[PDB]
Amino acid sequence: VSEQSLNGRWTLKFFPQPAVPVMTIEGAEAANGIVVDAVVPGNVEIDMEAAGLVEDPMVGNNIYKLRPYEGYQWYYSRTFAAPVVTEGQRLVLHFGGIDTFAEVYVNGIKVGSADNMLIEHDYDITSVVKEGENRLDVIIRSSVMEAQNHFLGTLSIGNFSNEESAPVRRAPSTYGWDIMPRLVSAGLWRDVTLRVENPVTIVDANWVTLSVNPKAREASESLYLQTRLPFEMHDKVKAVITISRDGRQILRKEALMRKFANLFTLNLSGVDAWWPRGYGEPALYTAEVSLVDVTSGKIYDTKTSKIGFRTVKLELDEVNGQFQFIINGEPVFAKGTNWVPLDALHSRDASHVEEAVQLMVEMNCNIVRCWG
Amino acid sequence: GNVYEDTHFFELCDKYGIMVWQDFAMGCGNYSQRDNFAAALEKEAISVVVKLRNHPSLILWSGNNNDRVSRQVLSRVIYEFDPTRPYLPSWGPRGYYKDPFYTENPSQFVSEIGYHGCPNRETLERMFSPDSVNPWQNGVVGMWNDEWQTKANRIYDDKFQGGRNDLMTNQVRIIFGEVPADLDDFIFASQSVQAEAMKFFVELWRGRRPYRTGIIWWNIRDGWPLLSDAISDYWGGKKQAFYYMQNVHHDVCCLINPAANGYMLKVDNNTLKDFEGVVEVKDVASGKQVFKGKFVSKANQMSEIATLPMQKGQGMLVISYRIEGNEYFNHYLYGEPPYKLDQYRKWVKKCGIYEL
Repeated sequence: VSEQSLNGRWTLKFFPQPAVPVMTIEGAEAANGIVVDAVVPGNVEIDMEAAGLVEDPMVGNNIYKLRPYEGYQWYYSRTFAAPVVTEGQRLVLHFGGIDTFAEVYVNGIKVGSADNMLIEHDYDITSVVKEGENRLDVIIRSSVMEAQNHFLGTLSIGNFSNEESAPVRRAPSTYGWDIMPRLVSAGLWRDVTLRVENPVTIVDANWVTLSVNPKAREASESLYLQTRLPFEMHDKVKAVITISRDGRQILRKEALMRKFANLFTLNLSGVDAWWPRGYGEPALYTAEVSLVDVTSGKIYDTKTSKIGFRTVKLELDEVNGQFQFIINGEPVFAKGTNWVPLDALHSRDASHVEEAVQLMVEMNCNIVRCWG
Repeated sequence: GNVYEDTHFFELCDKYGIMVWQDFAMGCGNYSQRDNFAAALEKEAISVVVKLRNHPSLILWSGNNNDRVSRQVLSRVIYEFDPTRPYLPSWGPRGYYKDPFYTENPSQFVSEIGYHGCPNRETLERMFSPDSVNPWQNGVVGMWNDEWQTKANRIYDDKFQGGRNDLMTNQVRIIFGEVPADLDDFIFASQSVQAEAMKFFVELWRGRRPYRTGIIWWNIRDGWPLLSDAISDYWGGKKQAFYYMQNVHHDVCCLINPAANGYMLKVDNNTLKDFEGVVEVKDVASGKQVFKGKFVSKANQMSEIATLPMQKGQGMLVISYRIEGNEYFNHYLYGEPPYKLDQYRKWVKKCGIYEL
């Protein structure tokens, strides 16, 4: 119903991490360090380069000058306005990417402890939020020093990957590889928003294609719908499923919500199969699910995403890379590129996606292996 | 069943070149299959492996036990913290040592095999009370007094007759026919059956190479003043099996193994070198010579020397072989049980190898 973006100007205070890692706001505010203006989404090296503290790591041997910052802490801080919350609604603080080990505080109350830079982090701050200036503080610590909180095995020492990359859940290339430099970095490298969810809301809408007949233009699509639904709203909410493409409507099915989870099967007709590049057309259909009150017609939540009617099977021969991809029942030849980091400063990956995908379009790639 | 020995044990096994087969601290029986026990065992396994993975002596980890502990918790500790040494997830009637249970056991590598032998007199006089040094309760042989039953070993003071101690009188009655009443004659009788049995097994494994790959006998030393199947007691007392087995544990050892129509004089080499020498086999009682020839022992293999003819009745042969001007000795007891304790004691004294 509402999603206020917390992206923009933040306050970044960085200092050398002492023997005891700083965990609370009091220690970060009392520590001696340097304070500059930060941009979220963004890496801490971008915020320091915008202040003239570090030189361009992209030129010469200047990449080695960012070495001492690997043992630094990073203190993001800002204030935000609190949206109105009615009875039953929840206020979720959504981090898209925390790099990496950080302690999140809302009005001085710890709301979460992030330890992964590859997944999202959601925190219900419905109770701790007050009226007026709501402080938001994220105190990140060094990812290199965190590797010493573990005891590694023999088979985890001496490999191509860095031994600092073994115990933590980060991108291995951020530590050094053959086609990417060592830029570990830190910071909210993705979007930070404030989502408001109604008591009746869709938790997950999983689409799965069961059968595809690309010739007769038919397909069977299943929907595993999981929703949060107060019991007073049972038998009073309906699920609206709409399958459309290019504006025209193909299927519309309604069903009364008697359970929080249901499986809706759809025997669609007049639809096209999603084929890889070359073997057909990438036929996409906009699929939408909405939870509507059966009396007042009010929409509680809506999930919209484009799906594709396709089936995938890997026929492996082993002894007797000895496998072949089968899409929609046909053996396809895979020819494409391996996708590597779009930027050592991963917060700028979003600005390169549009340009880099077109490189595979001009290359006529029908497959791309996102490198681990 | 024992704790984990500290570093020195392994430092000495490194200095003197003794390979170590460490068994995780678990004994006869199945264990729990649940989380809280596997967590306590994983913590122990990681601790002991990291502590004892830099000693060249240790060569194998083994769990004594679809067991989650034997075929998972410990295999996982070895897979991550020591991929260099192998991990292994894995007696009988205790009758005559020439019974088909031992002579026809197809195991290439036996890890536990022993025979009972009463300790020395000086150990008995220090263990039991003065009124309990003699084993026979109320003077009748076979019946053990309560102090002898206690140190067999019985965990709980359930007072009873027989059991583990009966193996001593049973095995002596098999080889020598009748259990002696005198204590000094009983000590010599039990230790001789233990020595002739343990020596027979090592000779049976070293002599049947390349099929037989090893033999780990039980055991070398006792941990309590006790009456065991070990070859030496807590206090220093080398039972007679300790000396019989010294001569069948040499790097190059000549030994006679039984055969159907006769015997077989063999030699075993536990080195990577070749050795030449002469071997002379005589009869202790009569004094005649059975064989005398030069043998060639190639490296790391048993070599058959000669086929000795069948000997009449009972007696003892003497094996004397010289290698690089050094004379080494062994023997072979031919015939079938029972024997006479006085005749066997005289055969030993003539052979002159082992004191009495």
